[PDB]
Amino acid sequence: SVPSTVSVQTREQLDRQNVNNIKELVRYEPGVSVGGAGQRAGITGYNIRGIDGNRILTQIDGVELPNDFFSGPYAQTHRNYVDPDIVKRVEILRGPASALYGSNAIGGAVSYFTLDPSDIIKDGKDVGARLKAGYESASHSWLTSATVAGRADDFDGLLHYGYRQGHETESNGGHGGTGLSRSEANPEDADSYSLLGKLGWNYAEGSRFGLVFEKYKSDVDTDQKSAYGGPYDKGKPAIPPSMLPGGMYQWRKGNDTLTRERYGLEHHFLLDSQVADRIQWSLNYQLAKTDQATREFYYPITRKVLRTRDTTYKERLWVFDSQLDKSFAIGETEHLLSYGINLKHQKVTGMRSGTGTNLDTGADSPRDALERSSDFPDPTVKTYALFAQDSISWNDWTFTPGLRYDYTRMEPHITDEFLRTMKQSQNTAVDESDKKWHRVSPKFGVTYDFAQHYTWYGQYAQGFRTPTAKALYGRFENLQAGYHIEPNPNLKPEKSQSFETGLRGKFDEGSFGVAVFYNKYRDFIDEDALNTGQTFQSNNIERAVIKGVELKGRLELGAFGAPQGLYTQGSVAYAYGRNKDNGEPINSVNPLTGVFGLGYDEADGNYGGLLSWTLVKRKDRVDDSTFHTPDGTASQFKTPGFGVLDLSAYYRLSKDLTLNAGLYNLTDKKYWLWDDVRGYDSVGEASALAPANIDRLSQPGRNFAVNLVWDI
Amino acid sequence: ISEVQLVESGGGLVQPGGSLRLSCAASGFNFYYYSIHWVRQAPGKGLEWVASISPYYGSTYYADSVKGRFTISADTSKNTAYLQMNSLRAEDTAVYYCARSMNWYYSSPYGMSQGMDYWGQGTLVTV
Amino acid sequence: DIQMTQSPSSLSASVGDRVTITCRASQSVSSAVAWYQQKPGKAPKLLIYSASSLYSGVPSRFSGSRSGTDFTLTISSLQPEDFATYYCQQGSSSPLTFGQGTKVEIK
Ligand SMILES: CCCCCCCCCCCCCC(=O)O[C@@H](CCCCCCCCCCC)CC(=O)O[C@H]1[C@@H](NC(=O)C[C@@H](CCCCCCCCCCC)OC(=O)CCCCCCCCCCC)[C@@H](OC[C@H]2O[C@@H](OP(=O)(O)O)[C@@H](NC(=O)C[C@H](O)CCCCCCCCCCC)[C@@H](OC(=O)C[C@H](O)CCCCCCCCCCC)[C@H]2O)O[C@H](CO[C@]2(C(=O)O)C[C@@H](O)[C@H](O)[C@H]([C@H](O)CO)O2)[C@H]1OP(=O)(O)O
Ligand code: HEM
Repeated sequence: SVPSTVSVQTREQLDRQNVNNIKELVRYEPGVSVGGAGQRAGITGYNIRGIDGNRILTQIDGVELPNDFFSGPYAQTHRNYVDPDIVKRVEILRGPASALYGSNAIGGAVSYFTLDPSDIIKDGKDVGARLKAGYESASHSWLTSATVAGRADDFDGLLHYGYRQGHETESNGGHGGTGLSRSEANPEDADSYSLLGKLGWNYAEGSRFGLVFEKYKSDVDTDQKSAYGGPYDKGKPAIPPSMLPGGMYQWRKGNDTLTRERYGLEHHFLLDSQVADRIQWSLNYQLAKTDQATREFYYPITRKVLRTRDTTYKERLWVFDSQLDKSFAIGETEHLLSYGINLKHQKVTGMRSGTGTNLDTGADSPRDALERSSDFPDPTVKTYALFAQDSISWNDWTFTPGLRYDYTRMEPHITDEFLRTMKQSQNTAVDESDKKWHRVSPKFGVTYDFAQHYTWYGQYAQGFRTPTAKALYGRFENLQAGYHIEPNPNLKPEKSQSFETGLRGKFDEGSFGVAVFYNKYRDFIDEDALNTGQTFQSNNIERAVIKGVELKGRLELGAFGAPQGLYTQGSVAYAYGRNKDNGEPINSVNPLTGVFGLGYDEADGNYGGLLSWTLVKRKDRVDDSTFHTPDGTASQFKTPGFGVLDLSAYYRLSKDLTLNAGLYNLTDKKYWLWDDVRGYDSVGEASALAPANIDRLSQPGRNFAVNLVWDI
Repeated sequence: ISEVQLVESGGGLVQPGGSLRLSCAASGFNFYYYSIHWVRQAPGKGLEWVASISPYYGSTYYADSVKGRFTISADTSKNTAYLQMNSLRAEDTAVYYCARSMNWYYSSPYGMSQGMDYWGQGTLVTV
Repeated sequence: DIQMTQSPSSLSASVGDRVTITCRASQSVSSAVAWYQQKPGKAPKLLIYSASSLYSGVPSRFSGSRSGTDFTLTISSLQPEDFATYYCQQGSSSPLTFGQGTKVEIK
């Protein structure tokens, strides 16, 4: 009924598919990819219809997740702050379709909704429990989670605790060792825990005031054996081992720590007024940060030193959200109006530092040390949003006009750490005034039902994302390698237009869905782009187009003659991106992907299973200038086509105990995902400092995942 | 402790207007990622930078006083730098030094490497 | 293009004295200024690089400083082996420019 493409996965579906990270969440979503395989920083984030990075609005309970951050080989943070084990559902929206979400959802939005006491407490009972134990063979990871919810008088409470402990996600390369000859995944030790607490008061009918507490800590100790013996030059060591045995990077060990703490208040109630029938608001405070610690034996020919690096990227967020719902009728049309405000107060800090100690004498090495440096002047970003949306029903038509006004103000704060960055480079030109942006983003959706089975829809939406502080103020000079990074204080915000139309058909014997989209991007921000020694500067791509077609379908085979419960389904996604400034393709566009399934479900749901077949085309349209091959050699690697088989099954051992099992990569095929390959080396610095054997970025071989869920 | 050893050769009495080739053999680490510089000192005068070669980028640089007449090249297989001097004048007589820059491609930018830390003994060219 | 004016051209100095050699640039330049010591009949030896950093093995008597377009080389306690000619060199990458040179003699 919604005039847009949105995919929802419930808590039960996540348990069925053994979803332990967002990479496994998008396994069978053909138009969404998650990268980061083989990278030190780990899982990067979502790629929706060729759009990834900070242009995807990732939020949990309305609170936006931190953006990416790259500041060299020892400073790289991704967007992996959410544990999928604490959500009741996840919604993937494509494009800035909704006015209720922020306009910075250029490529789409991924929304997480945490578990509520209602979905834990059984019907007819006042207390509930949920114990889960799971194992994943791909990363040798164990999961243990426990959730308890209760309902006493007019108060409801929920307490969730989960703990993960595992290792690195294995690749399908069969050679270990060190250097570029290592095709196995770098060893890792990953520990994670997540704490969720809710306490609500149901003081009236349709009214609830609640408290939310949330903590999440992820600790990964990595051994970058693939980087031993570096640096490398076009796939070969820069310094021959005959003269420097072991290279300049004798060994490199690291630790990445992710943290998210969130405290929130939410309130909704029913009102008898002419302005609204239902009002909800929430106030949240979130502290999310990433800590990268690097240790290495550094041997720059003349001296042996222990070189350490520390990087912290932190975001403190205050967000107030509101939404007032009013229902009324004007003549033959029924109206459903939703309006409100959204206030954001964001502080972003980034710090880099390092030390150097001589391994022969024990003395300090100032040449190998780094003082505390800030890449941006600790900005304070205030966002004010006003939105209104009306759902108008007239006969079989449904019109959804929308408006969202966004106001963004950024306040720089010059500190001594940032002044040091202005000293490292010879660029001391910084503007201490405030930068302001504002825009009205219209949105329109139309739905029409006909022939008792079909639905036509059209969607028009606009997106708006303001520049970040790193692009506006980041500066760095490398006289040794002959390049520098210039800030772009005149960078313009992104403007996008989304056009989408489609046809849906619902039957008792199955359903289908066809979608065609056309997205135009104006002033597409290309951070750290190489101009034309060398200059890296964030610039605006004036025009960019991404278009494609998505196909969905499901057939109930029992109606055509088959055992009841047997079904088949398919999902095919195609995209086409072009940079209209230079005519080059957009490398973030995934190849033609299709997922086909043959599944069975028992009549009472006691057991069932699904056989999945994923077919992906070979990548063809590649921009050679902006694509850096992971191995660094002259030849550029394009991912081939492949087909893989996966089998999921589920059995109810008891009325409370359910066993979910899944076998992946049945034929044990060595294959690559394009998003992992094209995203490994974003700027080209990794080709020399942390290269990847092409087999180390391959997907895991034959593996299984099993979990046991006890709903007491 | 001693990364490279630089030795110059090819210097001597060339009659004015003639040609002469100077070679700079390096013993030790290869200077493919470094910069090799030629510096000459006329008798009783100061140091004057004349040319430079960066093998990694393939870039060559020259002073105005020697532009067009001098050619600088490198081998990177013999670890030897060459300075082809043509149309020599009486003002070109000096002691030509071969020097290697401290800064190189993979040096840490926080190390602040700058200048030439290794020099040859020099060869006398008399025009 | 850029010029480095080094003053003085000669310093009469006594063992134990503190001497200062100043090098002034003709334009706006970065900190890429190096200092060299040359004795007669010998190749130049690098002492200070990046206008402040002491090269490994060079005695701590030598020191570098910067003030705008003026660069300073200082010897806190002159010693008998420090009587030579000193040159300031400007530039991180080519082209490079050397100073006129300052000869330090015995007072
Ligand atoms: C209105 C319209 C809506 C409909 C939708 C329209 C849009 C369509 C969307 C499409 C998405 C795009 C996909 C695509 O583009 O790629 C593919 C097309 C095939 C599909 C055609 C379309 C059908 C779609 C409808 C299906 C609905 C059910 C082609 C491809 O990508 O080939 C690559 C690849 N190729 C592959 O990786 C492998 C196969 C897939 C694996 C088979 C899985 C079995 C499916 C059962 C699933 C049912 C459950 C739902 O790729 C194929 O092409 C299979 C052919 C399928 C035919 C489709 C029609 C079937 C009829 C159904 C129609 C309705 C690989 O080829 C690998 C080959 O090597 C083997 O693997 P290896 O060991 O060597 O590693 C074999 N693979 C295997 O042996 C795997 C298994 O051991 C066999 C299967 C056993 C399971 C038994 C079934 C289980 C029970 C099922 C129950 C029902 C071979 O390949 C084979 O041997 C495969 C077999 O011969 C079987 C195939 C027929 C299956 C058809 C289903 C019928 C159902 C009944 C079955 C009982 C063979 O390829 O290397 C090549 C690359 O070559 C190099 C290179 O660099 O250039 C050199 C190479 O030499 C070297 O090795 C190197 C490396 O590979 C690097 O990867 O790569 C690749 O080619 P590339 O594109 O050029 O890059
Ligand atoms: C093709 C692109 C690039 C190449 C080849 C490159 C190369 C290098 C090299 C060789 C080093 C020294 C590493 C060491 O000594 O261990 C380095 C360091 C560094 N680079 Fe780059 N670089 C590139 C782009 C960038 C960009 C785009 C940025 C920032 C936006 C950046 C930021 C840094 C920083 C901060 C360091 C310091 C590392 C430290 O703390 O020691 N580089 N780079």
